[PDB]
Amino acid sequence: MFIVNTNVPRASVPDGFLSELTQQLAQATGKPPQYIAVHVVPDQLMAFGGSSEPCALCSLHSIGKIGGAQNRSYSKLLCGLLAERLRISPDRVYINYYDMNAANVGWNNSTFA
Amino acid sequence: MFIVNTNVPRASVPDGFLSELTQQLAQATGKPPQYIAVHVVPDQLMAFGGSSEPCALCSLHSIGKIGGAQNRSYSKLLCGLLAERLRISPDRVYINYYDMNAANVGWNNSTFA
Amino acid sequence: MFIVNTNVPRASVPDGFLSELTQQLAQATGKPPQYIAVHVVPDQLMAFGGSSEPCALCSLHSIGKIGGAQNRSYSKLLCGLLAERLRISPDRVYINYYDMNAANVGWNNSTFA
Repeated sequence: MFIVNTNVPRASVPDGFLSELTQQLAQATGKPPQYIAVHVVPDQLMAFGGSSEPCALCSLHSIGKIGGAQNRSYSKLLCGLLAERLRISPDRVYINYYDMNAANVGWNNSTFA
Repeated sequence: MFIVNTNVPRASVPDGFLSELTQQLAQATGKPPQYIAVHVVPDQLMAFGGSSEPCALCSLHSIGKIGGAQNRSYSKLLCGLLAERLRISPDRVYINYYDMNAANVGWNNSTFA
Repeated sequence: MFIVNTNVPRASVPDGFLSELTQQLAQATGKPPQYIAVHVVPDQLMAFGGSSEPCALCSLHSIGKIGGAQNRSYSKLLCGLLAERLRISPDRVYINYYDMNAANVGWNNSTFA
């Protein structure tokens, strides 16, 4: 599950963006794309280092596939995509990574445990 | 605290939905309804498995009352409600469960510790 | 990173609020304001304890600077601000505090590790 909150306006989010995220996250995490969920929230009231220049606050939740090297690799990918598609500088992006226990993720009337 | 983000439109969220979630969560968690917070965010730009068919990304935070069996039960309850009231398929819902330490939840100028 | 979700309408958020939050959080956390991110989301569909008087659901993520006494101090400051500026009663504010590992925070194409 990847969520991006940004002050970039909705009209600046290119068509195809959610599919591009889905695809690249599936490749990066090694997870099947059927399990990948993405959520983009434009037009937000936000600031980064006191400034309202384009920025993004993001989260990536996964059951495993979270760790030092893997998170570095995710950040390079995701900042790269935010720069190329939303014109957000990578140094105005935070991404919180969460390694979820399977018992703590609900789906399809039960959990993954 | 229960949060639902969904691509279902605002008009499709029935009047009374926040009160129903409040009541059912109070019953499920055993907590008084005065402590239950609910937040529904419709009209979102999101996808699940690459698809923009109705879906939901949710979170349930609680000080205790989180665990393997309890979270299975919550997921049956909450996917049931999202299916009945918002017409979302349970297999397009993720719920992240968070067992919060009392010291890490702020309220009324202090924390719950 | 501080996020506030509230039912208070956008027109009730005073000019300067994101700067005030940035400033006061820099002071409270001891971190330079260049590293502080803030995000205010008004006009939400939310209830707290069964009712829809002004309320807020918030999160504060930090690499360290999270703990029992510190979090009590943050709650005093942030509930104070939300009361003074948004007219939200402190007993209708929840703030979830997250102590993030540096390896689990992405920024500038890498992590903080």
